[PDB]
Formats: sequence, C-alpha cells, structure tokens
Amino acid sequence: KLNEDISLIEKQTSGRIGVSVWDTQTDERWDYRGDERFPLMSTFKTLACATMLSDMDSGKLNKNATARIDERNIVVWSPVMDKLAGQSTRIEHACEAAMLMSDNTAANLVLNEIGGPKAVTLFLRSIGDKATRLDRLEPRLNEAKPGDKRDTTTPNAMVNTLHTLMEDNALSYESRTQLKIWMQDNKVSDSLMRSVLPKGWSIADRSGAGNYGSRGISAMIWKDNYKPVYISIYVTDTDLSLQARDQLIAQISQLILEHYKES
Repeated sequence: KLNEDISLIEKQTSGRIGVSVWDTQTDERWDYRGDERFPLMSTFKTLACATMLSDMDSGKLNKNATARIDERNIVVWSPVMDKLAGQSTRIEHACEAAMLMSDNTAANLVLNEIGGPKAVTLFLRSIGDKATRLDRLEPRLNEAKPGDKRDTTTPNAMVNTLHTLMEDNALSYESRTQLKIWMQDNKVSDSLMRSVLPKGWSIADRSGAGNYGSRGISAMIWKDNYKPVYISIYVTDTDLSLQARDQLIAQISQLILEHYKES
C-alpha cells in the first residue's frame, strides 16, 4: 500500500508530501494530499509557456515575437539568457530555455510578454483549473512560505491541467506537440523521476525546487502501447538539502513506478 509508505516517508521528513496519479490507460486515479496546496516552484514554467502558446494560437501574440534581454534584468539561474545582454530573443526561444534549462530570466521574459502572473492564472481558470495560481516572478516565487497561497498548486490540479494541455483542446495540435517536445527535452531533472523510469517508457516533465525544503515534479509518462500516465510529486516544509530532496523525489517515483514494471 502506497498510502502507508508515503505516510511513513512523510513522518521521517517531518514535512508534507503530495502525490497524484491519473493513469489514462486504466482510467485509475489515486492521490495522497492531492487537494492540498504546495509551491509551484519551477513547475509553473510549463503553465507560462502553455499560456504563451495559447496566445499564439488565438492570434494575439506573433509566433516570431521578440523581446530584449538587458543585463540589469538577468536573475539567478539563467544559463541561456545570461549570454544575451543587449540582444533581442524570440519569446518562443525564451520558452525553450525555460523548459529545457529552467532558465529564470527566460521565464520572466515570457511572463512579461503575456501579461504577467495574473495572465497565467486567468489562462488556468479558462481551462478549468480553479486551484493553481501564479503571483510573483522568479526568483521571489521560490519563497514557499507555509500557509502562503501565492504561487501554489495542488498535486491533483497539476495532473488535471497537464492532461488538459496534452489531450484536450486548450492548445492547438502544433502547440501541444511543441510543449510535449520541450518537456521531453528537459535537461535539468535527470536525478528525479528520470533516474528510475523503467525501460521502454517515454517522459515529458518539469521540476522545481523552493525554500522550506521544497521540491516537486509534474510528469507525463507513456509507451508505444500504453496511454499516458500523469503524475505529480511535491514535497514541502522540510529541512532537506537539495540533494536529499532529489533522492526523495526519486524514492517516491520508484514506489509509483514499481506498479508499472510489467505494464
């Protein structure tokens, strides 16, 4: 039993763990604290990029829209954008950097072009997510203060929203294909679910880390002959180091994925 295992793991950490799974092959859903709030951290980047793509689909934002990177605007962890001061970059390229490398300046550029955190929240409400909310830019959104509702989601809401983005009509076919490729090409989450993913499985994911010992991941996994499984794993309010948080996400991923060894 997964519930008992996660409650024991949670007791060791002295924090809160939230998990949600929706298997679209079996139509089975399961969660642990699935409707509780956890910080988004960098897992918001998928949602900012989906908002941007939906604006491109609707004719409200040019596919080739650009914006200028100014040195004074570059924030922490911007491995791609920190080479571009003085240059114009496509907003689409900023989303590629946010999704592949978790580039924070790139994510802020996308947020500034689409109407900010308020616009991402409005997009989420328009596609049926009543829980998730984005309120601040990077890096302030990593605060993850217990009880603070700013920049939060729930494990169930991320699973439901990712399924809406990938399988419903929130995005055009071109846009959902692009978002999926960016999530498959994620380069910064190898120590998490990817480290324990069984052979034959494909993965599209996005992770995050925050203050108060927070870590999280939103993923979609599938096989040639296995319909997508949507998973959320969030941890908060711990004293764990980043390395121990990575190990904990891989540990929870292993417990979920062991069910799929013969799937």
